[PDB]
Amino acid sequence: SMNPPPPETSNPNKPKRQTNQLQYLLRVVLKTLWKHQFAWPFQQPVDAVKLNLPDYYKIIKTPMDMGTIKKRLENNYYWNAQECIQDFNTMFTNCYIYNKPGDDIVLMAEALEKLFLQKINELPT
Ligand SMILES: O=C(Nc1cc(-c2csc(=O)[nH]2)cc(S(=O)(=O)NC2CCCC2)c1)C1CC1
Repeated sequence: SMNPPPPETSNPNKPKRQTNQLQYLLRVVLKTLWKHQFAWPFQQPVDAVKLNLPDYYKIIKTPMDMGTIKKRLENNYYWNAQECIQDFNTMFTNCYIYNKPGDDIVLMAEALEKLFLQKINELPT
């Protein structure tokens, strides 16, 4: 397929954890970003067949999206907040990598990344 399987949202080999910061990442950070007007391209894995981006996964080797992040948070997949934050950063950087400066999709990611940074500036103790 043009599409690889989506990133795992569970892994029985990997230990689970719940922290105040991870709870906040789901309840506040993810769920607020999700409602932003520019969130829609990032709410699910890129479907290269649907979107006619046959080279997407030829270029992007560590795909990530907020649908996956949401499911990971719901499943207590992450060890800590930093691990989850890394997934958001991978999502943004993928967008900058696959596209180019000034593209509409990049303007969208830029705005979401700013809002994301505002929200993770302070996490609960
Ligand atoms: O996701 C959707 N559409 C969609 C997503 C992308 C995209 C997500 S991550 C990335 O790098 N690109 C891109 C497109 S596009 O080819 O049609 N370009 C558009 C997107 C915004 C500005 C130009 C579409 C719908 C939710 C499933």
